[PDB]
Amino acid sequence: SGAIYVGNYRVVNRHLATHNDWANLVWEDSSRDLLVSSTTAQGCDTIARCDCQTGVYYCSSRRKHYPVSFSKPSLIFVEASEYYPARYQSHLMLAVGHSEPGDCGGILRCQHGVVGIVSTGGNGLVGFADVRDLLWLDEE
Ligand SMILES: Cn1nc(C(=O)NCCc2ccc(S(C)(=O)=O)cc2)c2ccccc21
Ligand SMILES: [Zn+2]
Repeated sequence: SGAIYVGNYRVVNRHLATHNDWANLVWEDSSRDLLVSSTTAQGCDTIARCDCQTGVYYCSSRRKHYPVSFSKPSLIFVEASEYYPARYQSHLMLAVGHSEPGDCGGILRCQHGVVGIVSTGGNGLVGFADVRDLLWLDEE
């Protein structure tokens, strides 16, 4: 679990969004595993605006933050896991690292701020849903 709190927005994994998130929906895209809802209180996170390929991510299944190199956001075939079937996911970045389903929502960050959130994993890779192209998170 986990979310990004930027301005009056809450960014979560679409597959983990709550009824309150859907009832206060700003934007969602199933192909990216992202959902954005509106909040009453403002948040403290800053979104990175950059093309970094190195950063640090939080892994809840290890209680640890790990430094990683990751690929640029791409359309990737995600293999079937125990709870979800094989499917294509867009704006996804991959790194070599540990992840389990419950790690989704952990932040990946670079020197410029939040890059994305853990969204996929398996075969020793962790995938992050990018948020750096969502420029509107910075206003209104
Ligand atoms: C980190 N990590 N995550 C997963 C995982 O299954 N994520 C769900 C991926 C997912 C995205 C979008 C939808 S949608 C919006 O199309 O319904 C459903 C599912 C995973 C598995 C195995 C090891 C690691 C893992
Ligand atoms: Zn950066």
